[PDB]
Amino acid sequence: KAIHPDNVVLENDKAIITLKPDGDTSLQNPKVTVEALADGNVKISNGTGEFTMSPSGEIKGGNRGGSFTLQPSGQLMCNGARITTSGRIITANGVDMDDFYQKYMS
Amino acid sequence: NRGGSFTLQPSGQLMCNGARITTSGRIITANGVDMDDFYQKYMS
Repeated sequence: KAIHPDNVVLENDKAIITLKPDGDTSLQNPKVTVEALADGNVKISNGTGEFTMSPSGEIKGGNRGGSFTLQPSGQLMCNGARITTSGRIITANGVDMDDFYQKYMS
Repeated sequence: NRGGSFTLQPSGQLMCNGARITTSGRIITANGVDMDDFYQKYMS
């Protein structure tokens, strides 16, 4: 059988575990992949979707029709709607809940 | 997120930088305003 020139590969019929000298490690199979790269990258992935974390501290969910994204600045996001660090719920239509409340009660 | 948090507490209360979504779906914004409460004052 062939041998990889430089890689400690622990392998089964269709399940593979690969560790490379440069930090990167990866679990693979014909429909899933869980790789942890050297540069703080986590990219847990699947055919139906994926979840990843960037070195910049980002957290995202590849809903493929949605996104549970969290930006480095702490601004929660979901399909455009934002929740600022201060808890202001800025809906995708631009309406701020406190602003709309202020016009009421006038 | 180091500048944010997609936190989910054991009691099922979704949270994001203080803003909460209760188990019953009440969107309690960080400023304390409840969407249903603000809606009730409107339409009066």
